Amino acid sequence: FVKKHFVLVHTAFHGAWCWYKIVALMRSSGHNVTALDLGASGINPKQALQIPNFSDYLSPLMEFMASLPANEKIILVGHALGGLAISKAMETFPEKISVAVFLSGLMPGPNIDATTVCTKAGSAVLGQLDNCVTYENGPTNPPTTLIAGPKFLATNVYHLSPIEDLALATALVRPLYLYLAEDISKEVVLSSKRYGSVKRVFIVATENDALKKEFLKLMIEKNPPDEVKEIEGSDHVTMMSKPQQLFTTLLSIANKYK
Amino acid sequence: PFVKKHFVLVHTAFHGAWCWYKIVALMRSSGHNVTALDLGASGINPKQALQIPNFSDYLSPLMEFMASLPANEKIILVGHALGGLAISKAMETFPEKISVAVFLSGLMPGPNIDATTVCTKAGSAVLGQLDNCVTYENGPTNPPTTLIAGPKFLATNVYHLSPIEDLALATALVRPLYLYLAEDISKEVVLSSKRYGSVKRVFIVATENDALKKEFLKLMIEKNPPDEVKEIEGSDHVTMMSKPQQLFTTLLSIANKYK
Ligand SMILES: CCCCCCCCC[C@H](O)CC(=O)OC
Ligand SMILES: CCCCCCCCCC(=O)O
Repeated sequence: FVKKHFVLVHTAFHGAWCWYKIVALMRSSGHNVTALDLGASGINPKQALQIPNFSDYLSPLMEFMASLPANEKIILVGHALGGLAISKAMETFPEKISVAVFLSGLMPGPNIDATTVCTKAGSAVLGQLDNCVTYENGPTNPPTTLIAGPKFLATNVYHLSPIEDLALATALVRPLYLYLAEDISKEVVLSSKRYGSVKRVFIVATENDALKKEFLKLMIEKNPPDEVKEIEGSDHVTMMSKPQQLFTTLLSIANKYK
Repeated sequence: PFVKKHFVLVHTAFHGAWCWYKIVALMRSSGHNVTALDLGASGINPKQALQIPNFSDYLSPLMEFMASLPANEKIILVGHALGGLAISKAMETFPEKISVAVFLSGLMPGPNIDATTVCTKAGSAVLGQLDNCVTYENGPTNPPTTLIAGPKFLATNVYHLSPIEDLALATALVRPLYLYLAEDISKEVVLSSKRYGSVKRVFIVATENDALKKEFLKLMIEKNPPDEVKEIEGSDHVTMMSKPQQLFTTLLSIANKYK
């Protein structure tokens, strides 16, 4: 038994809270775990309008990474949109990361742009079901924030999870600032010397959405990781629908890339 | 003979609407209406504790909700621990809108045992306990400003009979509580027999509560008698975590009895 430090980074609308099943399994197995709230997520004190720059969204992860002595290595796990956060962390602090894990994560590289993966990810959320946008920059400006609706969550995100986790999410999801493509492209710049030197595992976890699976496959083709793993029977929130399986998989990954 | 009901759930200190998630799912699945509220600077409420030094602002999300309720709609109002103060004020202001009020290990002040007596006693069971700590944002010459629940205190006194994942959830979500002045609470929560006292009232005891001692709960029940006292065995302080199904069936029963 070697004690390891997992750092968990959530997706859009979510927070540290969404990892609670995983955090519990990690803590009782004796491992260190940090689940972070990104900007204006979970109980982070910022509101979405206060973090209109993508660097502001990422700062809780970047501050945490900065506070790490270089000898204290981590397994860095990014879920969906959280892939962009972990990619930035990989570029800035490549030495501190044993292995980065992309859980159906946006995984841009040199051959597939950060703005490319974003526009595609956004198309599957913007205008879907009961999702709605706000216009705090006024009616003649692009929409400012996106709010995940309860039907969208039930149908597209939590559709294989226990009903109580849907209720939990409905009480906790927060708006996402609609970051500009230009902002993101400038912020998430990746090089093969820094980002590319970090060991990288992709976990494919999706069901009943073959187009989403194709998007994940495309990112894997354009930016080949060191290893691809699969979890069956997962909805969009694998930490909710397949917690034991995700835990086992992360431990296996951690043990392989010490 | 299904009758659709409206449950309104009010959390305790440090918590938010999120703590009721198991109960919310059970209620929504059976077709009942349920609102789980965040009080000021709780859960995902946008205020920070320091921004809300007045107890009125802590309570405002409930009071605004109560005011916006449609004509002739009655609610089952459920308050957990500190949430008891909030529902008591709601009972005094809008007695007509409440079918029955449920105090779940709740602070239950009355005309004979006022809000400040109850608060001072509650404070002693939380302040200084294990790894709980206070902040001094107004400097050392002023009273402490906020109270922060510690992970050890949560594990030992609050979540000890709950699934370990619920403790993990809590530690990622608990927020500071502003240390509201006794004088402020006294002015905000004043209860009369013809208003507060006219609302049907049930107290639910958690048998293994290690946050609020039974001697204090016995004092409140005697000096401010409810219409009924119910019991959930093997429950820690957070009944909605440790005994969710039992709490649910009890709430339905209460709702059916006083409808
Ligand atoms: C004087 C005003 C300060 C209010 C004192 C806090 C009382 C908290 C009541 C419970 O004993 C603690 C709890 O609910 O567990 C999370
Ligand atoms: C143009 C920037 C795109 C912002 C929208 C990102 C939504 C991603 C949601 C998700 O992957 O769970």
